[PDB]
Amino acid sequence: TTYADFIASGRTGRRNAIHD
Amino acid sequence: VKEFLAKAKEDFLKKWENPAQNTAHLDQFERIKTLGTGSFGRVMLVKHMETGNHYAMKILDKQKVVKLKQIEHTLNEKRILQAVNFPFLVKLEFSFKDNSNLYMVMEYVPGGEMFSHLRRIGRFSEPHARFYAAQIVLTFEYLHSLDLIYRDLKPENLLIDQQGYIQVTDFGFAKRVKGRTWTLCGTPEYLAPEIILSKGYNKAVDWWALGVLIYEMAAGYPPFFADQPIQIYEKIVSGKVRFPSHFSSDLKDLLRNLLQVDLTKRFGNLKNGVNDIKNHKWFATTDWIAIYQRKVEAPFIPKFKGPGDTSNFDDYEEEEIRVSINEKCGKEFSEF
Ligand SMILES: N[C@H](COc1cncc(-c2ccc3cnccc3c2)c1)CC1C=Nc2ccccc21
Repeated sequence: TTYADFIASGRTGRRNAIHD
Repeated sequence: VKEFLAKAKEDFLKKWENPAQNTAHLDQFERIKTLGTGSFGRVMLVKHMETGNHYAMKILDKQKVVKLKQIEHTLNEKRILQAVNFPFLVKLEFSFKDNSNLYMVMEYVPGGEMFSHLRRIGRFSEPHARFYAAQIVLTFEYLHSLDLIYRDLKPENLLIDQQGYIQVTDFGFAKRVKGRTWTLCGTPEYLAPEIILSKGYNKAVDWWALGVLIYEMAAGYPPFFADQPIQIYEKIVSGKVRFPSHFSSDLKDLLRNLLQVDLTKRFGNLKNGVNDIKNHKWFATTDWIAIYQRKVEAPFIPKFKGPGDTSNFDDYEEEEIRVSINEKCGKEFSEF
């Protein structure tokens, strides 16, 4: 399930902003 | 609405043109604990000794701000923050600087981040998400009305106050601009196609962000995710989105129009502006006026264990606050 794929991904924690 | 905005514009303008400066001092605050950290700064719960109040003090390291070339962005944040005023924006109470750092003291929101509550709960029902999304809708109408683009909408930047309402934080990328801008800024999952393609963009990227937020709140995961940014950018531009089976037909309709790669059709960027959003089926039950006044029942109340309680925030390693004997970046931050 997508839920499973998400939870198993490395992007479930606080996501940092980008710019450079 | 036009009435309220008109006067809101007049107040912002006076402050914008004459920003307040050095309204406090570091030694008037008691350092309690770190509530969060960023590339060039940190935010701590503080206690104002003269008033006995708690605040969230954002400490920025001038040298790091310069190394990361965020000088103008940091000036944008404080100048804008000291001038705006809306019920869903956290208030900047005081601002000052010393030899080593810049400081922005905001009102403390004990409730914690939507991120934390969202991840723990999984996903919010549709009325729950509609209640928060509505608040973002009025906040963006407000900001854009003032020619401000926010550029960093995400659960990590949304707090839940004592009344269950949202409080937006982090104006590090906010900017007053009429016309196009090109700064590549934001968070991978929330970036609009225009940004990733480097094509000059406007307020419409905020509306696309809203589309990402609503989807994440209602689904439990973002519409575009992968373990590395480039993969996430590949999905965003493809103009291809998938919706959970439980998403209502109206919810999927509102998102199709929000997550529109063609910013000529994207809701919010049309001739009818924000109204194309406020008048969408999914918001028929929404009393926009009621939400602004906060007389609408909140679906969740993060009751706290007293003032100065940081129970709803995660722990972070404490960093000692040192201030060099010499001024580090005077010229660069003179207007702060
Ligand atoms: N984007 C994250 C949170 O960003 C904030 C930025 N500024 C103010 C608050 C902010 C504002 C008001 C608050 C009221 N109560 C509790 C917490 C609060 C946090 C939060 C991380 C991040 C990115 N850059 C940063 C720089 C410094 C600290 C953290 C980050």
